[PDB]
Amino acid sequence: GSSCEPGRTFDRCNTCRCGADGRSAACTLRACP
Amino acid sequence: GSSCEPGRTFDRCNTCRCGADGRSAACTLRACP
Repeated sequence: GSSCEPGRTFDRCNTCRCGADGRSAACTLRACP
Repeated sequence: GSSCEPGRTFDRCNTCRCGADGRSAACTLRACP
């Protein structure tokens, strides 16, 4: 599972693959450093 | 479709604050660095 530290801000830097429908189909989710 | 080009990879970045339960967050779009 996934969790975050209550109250705290965080930034995500994600890379997605676009589906046939012109919406994301697959994404690599990463914390931003 | 018109959000992304089918089969292309693209970057998507977010800024979040984590909810009290540590299992949820309120996020918005930001420019990727």
